[PDB]
Amino acid sequence: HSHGLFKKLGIPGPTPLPFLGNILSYHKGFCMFDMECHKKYGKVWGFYDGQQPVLAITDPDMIKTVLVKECYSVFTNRRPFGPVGFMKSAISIAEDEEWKRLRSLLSPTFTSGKLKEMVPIIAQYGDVLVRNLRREAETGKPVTLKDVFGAYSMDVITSTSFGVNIDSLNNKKLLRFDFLDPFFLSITVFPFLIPILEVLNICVFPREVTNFLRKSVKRMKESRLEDDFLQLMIDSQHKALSDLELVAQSIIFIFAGYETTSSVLSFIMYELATHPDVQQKLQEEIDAVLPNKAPPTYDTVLQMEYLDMVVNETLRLFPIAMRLERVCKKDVEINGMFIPKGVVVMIPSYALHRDPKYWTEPEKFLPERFSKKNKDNIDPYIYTPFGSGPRNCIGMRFALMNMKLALIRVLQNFSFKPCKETQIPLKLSLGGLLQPEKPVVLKVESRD
Amino acid sequence: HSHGLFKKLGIPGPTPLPFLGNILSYHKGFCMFDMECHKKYGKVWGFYDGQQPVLAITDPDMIKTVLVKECYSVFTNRRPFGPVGFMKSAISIAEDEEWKRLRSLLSPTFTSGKLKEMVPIIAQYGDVLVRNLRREAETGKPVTLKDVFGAYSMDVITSTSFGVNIDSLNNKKLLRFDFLDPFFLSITVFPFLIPILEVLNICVFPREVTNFLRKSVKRMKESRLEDDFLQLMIDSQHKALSDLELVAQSIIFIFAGYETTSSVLSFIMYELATHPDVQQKLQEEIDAVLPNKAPPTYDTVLQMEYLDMVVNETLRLFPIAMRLERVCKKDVEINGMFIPKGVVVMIPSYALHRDPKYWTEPEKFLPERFSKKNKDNIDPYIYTPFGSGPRNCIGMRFALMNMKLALIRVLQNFSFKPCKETQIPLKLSLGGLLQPEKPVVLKVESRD
Ligand code: HEM
Ligand code: HEM
Ligand SMILES: CC(C)(C)OC(=O)N[C@H](CS[C@H](Cc1ccccc1)C(=O)NCCCc1ccncc1)Cc1ccccc1
Ligand SMILES: CC(C)(C)OC(=O)N[C@H](CS[C@H](Cc1ccccc1)C(=O)NCCCc1ccncc1)Cc1ccccc1
Repeated sequence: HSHGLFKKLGIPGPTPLPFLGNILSYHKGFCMFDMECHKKYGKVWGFYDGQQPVLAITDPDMIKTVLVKECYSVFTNRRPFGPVGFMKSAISIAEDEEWKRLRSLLSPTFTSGKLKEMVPIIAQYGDVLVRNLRREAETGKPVTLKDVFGAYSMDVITSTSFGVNIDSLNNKKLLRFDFLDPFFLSITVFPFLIPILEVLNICVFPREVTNFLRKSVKRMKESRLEDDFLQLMIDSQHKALSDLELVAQSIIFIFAGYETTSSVLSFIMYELATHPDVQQKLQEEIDAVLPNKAPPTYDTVLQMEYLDMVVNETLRLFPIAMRLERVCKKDVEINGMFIPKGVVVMIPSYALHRDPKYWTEPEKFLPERFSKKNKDNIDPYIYTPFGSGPRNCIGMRFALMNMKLALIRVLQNFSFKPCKETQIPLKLSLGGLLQPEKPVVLKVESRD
Repeated sequence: HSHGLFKKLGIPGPTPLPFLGNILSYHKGFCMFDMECHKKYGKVWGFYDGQQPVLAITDPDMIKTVLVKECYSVFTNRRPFGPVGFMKSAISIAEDEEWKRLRSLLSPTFTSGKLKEMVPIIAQYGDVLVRNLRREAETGKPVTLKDVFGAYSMDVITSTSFGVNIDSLNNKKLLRFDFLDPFFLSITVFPFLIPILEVLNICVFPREVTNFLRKSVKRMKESRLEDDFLQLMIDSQHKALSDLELVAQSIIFIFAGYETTSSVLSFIMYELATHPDVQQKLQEEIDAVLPNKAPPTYDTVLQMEYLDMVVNETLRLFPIAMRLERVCKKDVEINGMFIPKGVVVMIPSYALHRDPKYWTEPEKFLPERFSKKNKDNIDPYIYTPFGSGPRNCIGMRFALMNMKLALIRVLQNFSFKPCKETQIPLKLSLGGLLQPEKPVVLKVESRD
């Protein structure tokens, strides 16, 4: 059917198989397939997720046109995701004017003024992260980073999104997901089954958690009325937000701020343990700005420059999105290249972050790439850990502030050393998520 | 799922059943269901074709806003039809800028200057219609109107669309369709199966005819290059038309000009036979304008006023579209009524044409409603046999000219009387097409 589009347009790419397209090349993950296609075919190439044509671009001027210049007009929505059910009103799922309305309603929620008000409350669970670390560290027992950071990320969420205060590591009925099973694999081969499962109410998000958070929010709403992100959205309610839409955005913010904050913190501490010099220099900067283990503030976090260099370099090596995608809604020609309607434009963030033509020794962990001297030579359309344009990461400021507050309190009291069971070097999962194959385990030693 | 929309909006309508919606009310046809809903619920009502909300409107100002004022912005496309395959490029199927491009490319094709050039060639098969009628009339054998008019309509088509000259009644491999089977009935209950059959290449139009017309056109193109509608589209080729798009429009024009011209001519001659006074007055006007059986011309057809009154009154009683539909693509509020996105706005043409509040004795056949005195009192948004707005019938001029040329030549030589087997009164098919239940049979007598 559509497997002759890139052939007609003169765009190179791997020859697709019937029905499957090029999905069999995903046997080593999205990352390895994007790196091989960038090496084999060059600046632009095309492939097929089954019958769906996917056009990959790597030109920074062409990336700017898709993500920024022609966002509202052509490249407004990501690829259609389903079955989603009521979560269609989710901001990361909504399309066209529905998204542009939800984006404006949730934009003042993620301002620096609202983020600074969260810091003193967020700084409470940094202490919870230390005392729980103190137990597992005081004993000579290696610590799984995904469990200790996953508990902290959930603690920040339940407090910053609903005011719920829980020590999740020691104490809550939020049930998890899975994101790499024969499921989506099949949905890619059979996208015609999406409207099938929608009328069956078969939601990729299991009803019982949505029902829980729906009734949990309505209990909080009518308890505060009359007598966090929830209150910022209650005060917000472009006709005002709906109750079913409000819980849907929470459900996004529950997953976004949880799994992504836990993974990056695990990737950062893996690099700090395998690079003791970077860990020591970061501890010296934290001690210089915050002497006597001073509690970090919103202003002191933005003052640490080497801390920002460590976070940015880690996101370069591990961009958890991997790819940035937009759906071409109208026949357009950008930067001298015609793009038909319906083609999914893709930006290989992982491949561009490790491109030797833009980075010297791209596989190495060198925070000095993001120094105040060298940060000017970084193209913001090649280094996109938070995307770019009107539909970039809306929680970029919150995520960078949440991770740095955790790193400061953790490095103020502990040093992290590799173990025997520590996977060195870290091998990324061959699946569809940017996560370690084996969980990162490290030895935690107290600075006292 | 969606069965609580009209309840939330305060819009009356029949209570829908799960999955089915209100499709079980179609057991007596679209026409009877639209008349009952207009009587029970009033000016506006809503129902569900399965899970699809359909909002019906009858206000002429509100109909003008949907069909004309907000056509390009909101109400641009009809309800999604499939599986269609390559016929997606069909003008009556295309959507948004693809349709607006095809509409502009095919608009000069249907001008009065191009229609007048077709008349002397079209007038050839009016004589074929008489001599073939002369055989079946010279013998005392009643004649089925759908067979004699269906042959004439196909004769005009193959000549005006490809230059092919055939006496189809006596002499062509165009295979037919069916439009009311458990098929669409099921597609309405299960619209999620449309993308299923699309990837299977299961086309509602069977491949072998499309393959025939595709290769037949390419034989005609390269025979005229270098040494009708086809040539008007060849000369036309908004980037120029495609070869696969060109045959697709022909396929539309094959069905549109065939079944619709045969049905209306059968409805007109049924009324003329059951109303001998109208038939005599029409014969007197034709003889006055064209004495001695003068061949009709483009200018003489527009000169006959009582002929236009007969055609317009018949289209009032039998509007073959029955309904006019538009898909609401954006949340809008027109004439003080909010319409959500995705709702199919429907205009019950059959119910409005037989509304006693707009027509005196609506069931009766009275051509005097369209006299030059009374035609001014007719609201063009209540009487819509050809629709209204930018997406109205593009072949309205050709259809009115083709039917009148047939009626003139037929009434110049023959008089039509009812038989014993003639269904009086004519009962419309309880299906989804505006067609007679039993075929119209009449006695044909020569005026000589
Ligand atoms: C290290 C942490 C994070 C990284 C690297 C990250 C990165 C990204 C990226 C690359 C995108 C897509 C941008 C695009 O398509 O142009 C995105 C979207 C998004 N992110 Fe984040 N993110 C992080 C954490 C968070 C957090 C804490 C939130 C909290 C609300 C969040 C909320 C969102 C939302 C709602 C979207 C979709 C925005 C839209 O569709 O308009 N993310 N993120
Ligand atoms: C008695 C004869 C005919 C009647 C009563 C009739 C009526 C109609 C109506 C009511 C519509 C829909 C208008 C709307 O949705 O607003 C339509 C559409 C259309 N008709 Fe006709 N029609 C007739 C014959 C023809 C003929 C001879 C052609 C030859 C090409 C034709 C071509 C079309 C096309 C292409 C469309 C779709 C236009 C678009 O989607 O932009 N029709 N017709
Ligand atoms: C991975 C794959 C390619 C298969 O599909 C997607 O990517 N999933 C999303 C759409 S489902 C999900 C909803 C949800 C809610 C509650 C629990 C579970 C799931 C969501 O909304 N976000 C999940 C990504 C995590 C993230 C969020 C923000 N920031 C950074 C990372 C679309 C998307 C596309 C590009 C970037 C981010 C999200
Ligand atoms: C009836 C139903 C509600 C189920 O679906 C539609 O209505 N079918 C069309 C879309 S399929 C068809 C394509 C085709 C081509 C070759 C052979 C067979 C079929 C088409 O293009 N036309 C067919 C109507 C005849 C007509 C054409 C012009 N003028 C007047 C009448 C959409 C449509 C909607 C409103 C009015 C007209 C057409």
